[PDB]
Amino acid sequence: KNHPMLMNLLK
Amino acid sequence: KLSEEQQHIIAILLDAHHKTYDPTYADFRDFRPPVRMSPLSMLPHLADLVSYSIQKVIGFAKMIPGFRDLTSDDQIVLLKSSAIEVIMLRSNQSFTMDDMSWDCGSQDYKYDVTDVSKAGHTLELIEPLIKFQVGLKKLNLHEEEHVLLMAICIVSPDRPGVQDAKLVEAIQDRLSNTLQTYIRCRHPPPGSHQLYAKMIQKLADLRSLNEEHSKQYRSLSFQPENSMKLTPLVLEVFGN
Ligand SMILES: CCC(O)(CC)COc1ccc([Si](C)(C)c2ccc(OC[C@@H](O)CCC(=O)O)c(C)c2)cc1C
Repeated sequence: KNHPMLMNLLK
Repeated sequence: KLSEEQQHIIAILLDAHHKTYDPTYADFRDFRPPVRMSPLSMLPHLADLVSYSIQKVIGFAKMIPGFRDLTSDDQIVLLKSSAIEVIMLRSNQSFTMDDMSWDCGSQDYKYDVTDVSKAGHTLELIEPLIKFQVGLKKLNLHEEEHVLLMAICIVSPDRPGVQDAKLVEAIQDRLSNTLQTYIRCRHPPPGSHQLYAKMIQKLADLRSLNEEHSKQYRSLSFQPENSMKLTPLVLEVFGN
């Protein structure tokens, strides 16, 4: 329920 | 009667697409190779292809005017729910109606219904997928209409989990007004309305294609031997 990879690509 | 803001939006989306879609398909050489010879022999190659495309869709979405004005949670919700649909949309550029295949450069990277079958999927999805690609291709969209359709599909307030739905709608409304106005400058009525209506119908078709892919993905990914062949990004985006 946490998305560290999507967040990194969204940053 | 395209306003300069509408011309600006189209210029932004055209450039965003050119920076996230490589017509040479050179990066396909870095994927696990396709096996066609039963085992899901094309699952490793197609999982890498899907993973690569998820990255491109995220890069495209980041450049949509107004997208970064949303909270990070809404950006995540919009991308998780639309990634599959944008992949099907952007895949139409390589789709050819000669043999109902996605031609990406060579015979190694030319995919047909049997190749999708080799990734675990059935005709419950592939038959609707093929008629979508054909109907989309028959529209003969300009690149302007293509990139606008992808952006509108991403910024949709009709997604579960959206917090600021009114803001998402306002962003989509200017993309929608931009697409409607672009069509009117290139097509007199009633053909203008017949084109926009068919494009909205394609977005509706993608919702049912989304639902059927997730059902089959859930059944496929439930088996650890299948999820072992996926990528971390695919597991994160398609799973949670
Ligand atoms: C892994 C998850 C599964 O469900 C298995 C568990 C399989 O999923 C699959 C399998 C096959 C397809 Si497809 C519609 C035949 C396809 C065709 C071409 C294509 O190339 C895009 C290219 O246009 C990007 C080029 C660029 O951006 O530079 C892409 C990405 C997809 C779609 C899905 C979703």
